[PDB]
Amino acid sequence: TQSYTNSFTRGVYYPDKVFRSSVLHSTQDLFLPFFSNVTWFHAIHVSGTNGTKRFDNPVLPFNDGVYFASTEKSNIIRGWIFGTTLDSKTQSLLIVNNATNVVIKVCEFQFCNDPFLDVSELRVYSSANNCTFEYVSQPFLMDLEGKQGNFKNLREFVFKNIDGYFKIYSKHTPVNLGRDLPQGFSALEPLVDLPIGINITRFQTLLALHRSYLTPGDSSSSWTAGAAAYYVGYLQPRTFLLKYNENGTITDAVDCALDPLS
Amino acid sequence: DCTMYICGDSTECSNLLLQYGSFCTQLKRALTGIAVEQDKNTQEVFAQVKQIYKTPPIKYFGGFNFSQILPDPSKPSKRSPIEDLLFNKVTLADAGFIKQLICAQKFNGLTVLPPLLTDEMIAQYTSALLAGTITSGWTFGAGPALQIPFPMQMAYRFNGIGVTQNVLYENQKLIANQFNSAIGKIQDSLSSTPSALGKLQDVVNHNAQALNTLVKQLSSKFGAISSVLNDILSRLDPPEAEVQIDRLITGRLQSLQTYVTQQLIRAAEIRASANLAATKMSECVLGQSKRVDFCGKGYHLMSFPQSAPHGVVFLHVTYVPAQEKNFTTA
Amino acid sequence: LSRLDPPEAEVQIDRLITGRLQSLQTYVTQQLIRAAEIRASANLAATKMSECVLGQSKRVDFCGKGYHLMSFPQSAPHGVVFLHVTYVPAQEKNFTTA
Amino acid sequence: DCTMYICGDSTECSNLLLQYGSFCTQLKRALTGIAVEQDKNTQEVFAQV
Amino acid sequence: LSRLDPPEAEVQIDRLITGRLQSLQTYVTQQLIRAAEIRASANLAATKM
Amino acid sequence: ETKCTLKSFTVEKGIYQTSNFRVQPTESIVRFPNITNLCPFHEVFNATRFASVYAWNRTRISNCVADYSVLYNFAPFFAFKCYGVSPTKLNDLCFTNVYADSFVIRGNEVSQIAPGQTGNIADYNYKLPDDFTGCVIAWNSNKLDSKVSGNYNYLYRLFRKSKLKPFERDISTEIYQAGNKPCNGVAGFNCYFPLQSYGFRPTYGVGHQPYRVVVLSFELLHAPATVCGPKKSTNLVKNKCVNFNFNGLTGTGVLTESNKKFLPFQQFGRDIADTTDAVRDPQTLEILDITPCSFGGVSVITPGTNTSNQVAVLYQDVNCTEVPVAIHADQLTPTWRVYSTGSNVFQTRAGCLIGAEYVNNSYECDIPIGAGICASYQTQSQSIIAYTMSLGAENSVAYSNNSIAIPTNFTISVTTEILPVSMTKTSV
Amino acid sequence: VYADSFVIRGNEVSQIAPGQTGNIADYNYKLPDDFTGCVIAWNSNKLDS
Amino acid sequence: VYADSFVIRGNEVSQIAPGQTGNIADYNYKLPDDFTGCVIAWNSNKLDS
Ligand SMILES: *[C@@H]1O[C@H](CO)[C@@H](O[C@@H]2O[C@H](CO)[C@@H](O)[C@H](O)[C@H]2NC(C)=O)[C@H](O)[C@H]1NC(C)=O
Ligand SMILES: *[C@@H]1O[C@H](CO)[C@@H](O[C@@H]2O[C@H](CO)[C@@H](O)[C@H](O)[C@H]2NC(C)=O)[C@H](O)[C@H]1NC(C)=O
Ligand SMILES: *[C@@H]1O[C@H](CO)[C@@H](O[C@@H]2O[C@H](CO)[C@@H](O)[C@H](O)[C@H]2NC(C)=O)[C@H](O)[C@H]1NC(C)=O
Ligand SMILES: *[C@@H]1O[C@H](CO)[C@@H](O[C@@H]2O[C@H](CO)[C@@H](O)[C@H](O)[C@H]2NC(C)=O)[C@H](O)[C@H]1NC(C)=O
Ligand SMILES: *[C@@H]1O[C@H](CO)[C@@H](O[C@@H]2O[C@H](CO)[C@@H](O)[C@H](O)[C@H]2NC(C)=O)[C@H](O)[C@H]1NC(C)=O
Ligand SMILES: *[C@@H]1O[C@H](CO)[C@@H](O)[C@H](O)[C@H]1NC(C)=O
Ligand SMILES: *[C@@H]1O[C@H](CO)[C@@H](O)[C@H](O)[C@H]1NC(C)=O
Ligand SMILES: *[C@@H]1O[C@H](CO)[C@@H](O)[C@H](O)[C@H]1NC(C)=O
Ligand SMILES: *[C@@H]1O[C@H](CO)[C@@H](O)[C@H](O)[C@H]1NC(C)=O
Ligand SMILES: *[C@@H]1O[C@H](CO)[C@@H](O)[C@H](O)[C@H]1NC(C)=O
Ligand SMILES: *[C@@H]1O[C@H](CO)[C@@H](O)[C@H](O)[C@H]1NC(C)=O
Ligand SMILES: *[C@@H]1O[C@H](CO)[C@@H](O)[C@H](O)[C@H]1NC(C)=O
Repeated sequence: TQSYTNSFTRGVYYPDKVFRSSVLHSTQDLFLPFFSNVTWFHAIHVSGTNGTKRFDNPVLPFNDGVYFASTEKSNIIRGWIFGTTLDSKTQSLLIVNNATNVVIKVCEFQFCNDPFLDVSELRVYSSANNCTFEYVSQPFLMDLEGKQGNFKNLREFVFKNIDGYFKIYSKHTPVNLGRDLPQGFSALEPLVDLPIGINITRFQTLLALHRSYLTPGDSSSSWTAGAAAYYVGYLQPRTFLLKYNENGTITDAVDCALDPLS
Repeated sequence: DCTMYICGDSTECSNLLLQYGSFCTQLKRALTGIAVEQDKNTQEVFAQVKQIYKTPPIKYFGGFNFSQILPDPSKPSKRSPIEDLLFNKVTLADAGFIKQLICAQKFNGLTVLPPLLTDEMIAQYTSALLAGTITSGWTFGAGPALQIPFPMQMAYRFNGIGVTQNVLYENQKLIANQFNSAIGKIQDSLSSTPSALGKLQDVVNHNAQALNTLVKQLSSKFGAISSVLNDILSRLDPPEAEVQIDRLITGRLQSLQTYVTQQLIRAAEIRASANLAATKMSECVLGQSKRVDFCGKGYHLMSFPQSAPHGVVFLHVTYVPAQEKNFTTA
Repeated sequence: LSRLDPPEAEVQIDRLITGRLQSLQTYVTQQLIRAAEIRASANLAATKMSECVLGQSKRVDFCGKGYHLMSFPQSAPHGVVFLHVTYVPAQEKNFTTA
Repeated sequence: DCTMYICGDSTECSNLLLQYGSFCTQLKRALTGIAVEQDKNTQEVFAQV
Repeated sequence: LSRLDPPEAEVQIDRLITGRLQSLQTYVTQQLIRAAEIRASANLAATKM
Repeated sequence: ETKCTLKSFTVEKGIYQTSNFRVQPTESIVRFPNITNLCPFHEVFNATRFASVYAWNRTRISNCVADYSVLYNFAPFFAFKCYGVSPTKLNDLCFTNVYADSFVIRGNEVSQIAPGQTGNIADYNYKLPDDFTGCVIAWNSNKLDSKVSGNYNYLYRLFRKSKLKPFERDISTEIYQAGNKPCNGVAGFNCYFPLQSYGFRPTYGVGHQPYRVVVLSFELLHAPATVCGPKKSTNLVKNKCVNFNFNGLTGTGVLTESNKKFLPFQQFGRDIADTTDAVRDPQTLEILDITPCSFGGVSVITPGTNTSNQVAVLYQDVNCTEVPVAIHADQLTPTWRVYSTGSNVFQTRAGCLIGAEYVNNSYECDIPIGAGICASYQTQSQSIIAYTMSLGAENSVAYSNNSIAIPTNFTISVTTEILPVSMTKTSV
Repeated sequence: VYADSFVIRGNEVSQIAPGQTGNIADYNYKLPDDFTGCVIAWNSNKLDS
Repeated sequence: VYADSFVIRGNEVSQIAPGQTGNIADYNYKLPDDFTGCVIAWNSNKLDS
């Protein structure tokens, strides 16, 4: 299913690698505007075995990056797909994680859906034809358990491809108690940066379809309500004025293009 | 200092700036003139007296209570309760007290020279002329101080504005009570008002903002690859660095020119205000002023100045005709 | 212009000319402020003439120190010098008043 | 306004000028001070009552 | 920007922009002095009133 | 120094500012990362299958000490022009990451690849951004990439729907519409193959011979630096003024173990001056605080030159218990330092004074200093004495409720008020 | 648009420029300082030998 | 007037200049930054082969 929500104030990272304290520095970049539209998405898959077929996967546009937020039990969401034109006519991205590993490729992948027959590989591409770049190492996401589901982890990702150097800004905020995107402010820091060289305007995600649960089905659309537990938001070039805490973190930042007061 | 503010400890950039001519000796002369001008402003405003007077050990002025304006020995700065209140009201930024984070940041040659008259002798000047004006009236503004009783001086001040002595000598208790109430409530007004020392606060804040903008101007590429001379001189080559550094320098020099040009105008304004304050002292403090609406509103009686951060505050004592009645005249 | 050639002489002349023009701008800007100061002093001197010279001034410590009697101005190079004649109460004696 | 007077609706020129630092916020502050100063002059001269 | 290419267009723009910015600086500097004079005259007029 | 800073052999009474004093660095410390594995540059430069321009090969460089001086024998180097980073002292820089892109182009377009260049290749096959830092190597490869029949191994695009952003690839085999006429893989008339033959012949003259080009892209933006030059790392010193060269960032100042909390991805720090305040030691991952030398202004307090030749130096806003006394040859810029800094020391809120002693007496003060202190020339037998300014003659009145003072005689006094009314009119 | 074509020696191929002085640039073909347009130069040793 | 004559490689023909750093420009022949005069360079492959 699909539903809408209000991003409130969220999606602010450190543009630069310079340490600041009690500084009101401002900077302009692909920032998620405050109080914007963030769209839920859900992959209903409880009757997949009883025929039916999922039939629930769109091609999310990527224009000027994508903001990502989700709450998975352990590893429900593993990776993403970027690129354009889908077919081997043009390249694509295959960011995907496993255990303590990440493998990403810029190879001309032709596919149709996003499964991997795991909870393995394949099912998400059929062309290792003219691959250009490969990457490995530590995964973006480190799971931490509070011994219960009340402390739902929130995994805030911001993706950018300005002249390569893929942005994987990530942070863990397990203080959530059930409310969707709770009121408050958090900073956001990168992990890895590497150019890929590709015109990206398509975006998709990977779900652990071989064993899925809690996927209600309905006809919710056009600003309706529906449980999806998976967030996507688009960035636009925005000037941001950031307050750096005396310790060095970010306490609060104000947009420069939303309200006259801002 | 142009050398440090323009080319931080870089020999080649100092050599590049030396060719610009006497373009910063003039800059130093301008700011030295501004500094000596500020010292002259303060000394001209406050040092209107040749001798420092002391208040009598007893404090009787015919019911008049000068406790809020006369200095108290209990406080360690020897300032009046209202004078100290003015100091507390003005959040001073810097005064040059061997600081060795905004002020400490300025390892860019932007130093604040402390004023010649410290705020322990400006208060002495204020107390001296207060003793003069409350024990000798205007007589100490002309020659030697002529010791006269305060009720007599007040009756003379009333005679100055066409009220005659009999009014004061028949209402002295009422006048003393009214004066004490006004002196009591002026401190409360200054304390509880949102911002009354707006002029002094703006005077401090304008200089603070000018210095902050000068500091922030140190990163403008001005058409250069970077705003750091050390990285430019580690990255480029002397000939290419020559123009690149020179371009960054001419930009920074123009930025400093803007600061000194604004400071010249601000100092001219502050000198105009200091001349106004000096005339105000000489007229209102050292005698009665027949100029209307000059020393406060209403008919003027006298004034008491109070030491204030980067300024002076007068306490104009004025006669207001209050409630009136209609009559028939011919 | 004897050493270089027009193509690069132009930009060299442009750099020299903008530097010299900014130098002249600085002089003119300082002269404007100095002339504003001199006009303030000239207005003060004109008021001083009108008040002290053309009559007695009751303003205290305006026309000299002490009670003012009259003044005589004297021409000076790029200025004026006043000779304020003032009454000073000089030596005094204590008394008893009621 | 420095942006319009200096780089008429040109994005690249606005980006070039942005690097010049706080070199026109100060310019705006000076003229805003002049404007409020003119208002204060008029009100101080006339509103004596 | 229609004729030249970014490399030399930028330096050309930089030269034009610094010239125009200094021209605006001159106007603001003169306005500051003129406003100081007008404030002196306004103070004189207020005292006169 | 005063007679020099103001061009006059005669100096009258007054306090003059001359220059500043800076503690000179003792030694230079370099902390380039402890790498030795030379990254492969020969494999990039001297290859036999240089990719075509339309599909430029991009090679990543990782932790390595790259000496940009052993590559001069790897290529003919027809042109080695470089951008903001200059190849002269390029071995003294530390890069976050270095990228080399290698391809082949024609002679007339060898200068076409550059920031903001518009044409066929620079717009449709390889576009460099305007802010691109790094530089391009170009040399003729006519002797190797020549075919008598035809060198049909290189390609380049000609037709695209729109422009191209910088630093990406448009490697694709589709059919250009070239109008409303629709085509489906036919590649017939009105629909031309975007890649067309790029054959090379040895008989071609200059401007048409193949030009194998490798362009190196740098990102020296202040960030964790890896690829670095062959600069020997020295021992680290604290609490002493040195010329640090941390990862290509030079400067001067004292370095203290800092209490900063640089996040793992943070390398350099920034105060509100846009200058580096804290740095991370790359060979130790320890955070260092950068504070400049114990500088300060110098003011010379002197009487008239025809009264004495003895002056009193007052340092601006600096306690005379640390650096003002600390002095050595080639340690402080003011070499006039023959002043003892141990005789006649007057600690003042305006910075300490050297050369004058405190006098308990207070007189009218001639040469202003600040904080209620002025120095003047006094006969002991002549020396400069700094004292507290005398506010005025102490006086007391005899206020009495019944007493009054009244003058019995007067004194007529005439004063002078010197008021300028005009300045020298001039015209330029 | 005006195209002028001729042949010159190698050492003087850069001599044809605004404000250049020498033999050809002063006696045979002089370009004005304010000249807008540009010069195309290529070797023709294979044909003109 | 002083003339200095030597021979160098092609990739380093532009290396001799005020403030250039490398092998020859730093170890064999360095020209000062304030150097006035100019350098003449031509290929001598036909003779020095
Ligand atoms: C995560 O998945 C990747 C494939 O998506 C796998 O990568 C293998 O890593 C091991 C590590 O030594 C190699 O020996 C294999 O050859 C890799 N396989 C492939 C297909 O490349 C592996 O399952 C995980 N990655 C790891 C463990 O690094
Ligand atoms: C993508 O991979 C395919 C795999 O076959 C390549 O297809 C052939 O590659 C050979 C290379 O020697 C060419 O001679 C053929 O013309 C290709 N056949 C086609 C394109 O139908 C293909 O070349 C690869 N593409 C790229 C850009 O490398
Ligand atoms: C490229 O690398 C090869 C090594 O694969 C080297 O080839 C040498 O070239 C020189 C010059 O002709 C010969 O004298 C050597 O005998 C060659 N060695 C080998 C092992 O082939 C050299 O570094 C480079 N060659 C070219 C032609 O650029
Ligand atoms: C593009 O160009 C290089 C150099 O021609 C190609 O060569 C290989 O690059 C990889 C690195 O990815 C090396 O490990 C190999 O040793 C190189 N040679 C061979 C024969 O594989 C490579 O295809 C591209 N390099 C990239 C993408 O980095
Ligand atoms: C990425 O590739 C897609 C391919 O569809 C481009 O989309 C086309 O762009 C051209 C040029 O603007 C136009 O014909 C249309 O906007 C798109 N065509 C179709 C058929 O949809 C897209 O522009 C490319 N991205 C970038 C940044 O160039
Ligand atoms: C979000 O989108 C829905 C429909 O797409 C619209 O009704 C709603 O007003 C939007 N809200 C915001 C804050 O943009
Ligand atoms: C900030 O720093 C102080 C002292 O270093 C510490 O007590 C406090 O916990 C810090 N706050 C954080 C880390 O949020
Ligand atoms: C300067 O010396 C005084 C007197 O010892 C001391 O109190 C003050 O702290 C010193 N300054 C600094 C910055 O420590
Ligand atoms: C080398 O540097 C690394 C950090 O990158 C660390 O192991 C240590 O500081 C150094 N080790 C040795 C053996 O020099
Ligand atoms: C300097 O002073 C000496 C003695 O005090 C005197 O003879 C001489 O004329 C003076 N010179 C000047 C230029 O004042
Ligand atoms: C100054 O006063 C105090 C004690 O009265 C002390 O510093 C010193 O003894 C005095 N010095 C002189 C020269 O009297
Ligand atoms: C004035 O009267 C008060 C109150 O009696 C007394 O304390 C004071 O000493 C008197 N002053 C003189 C000197 O007459």
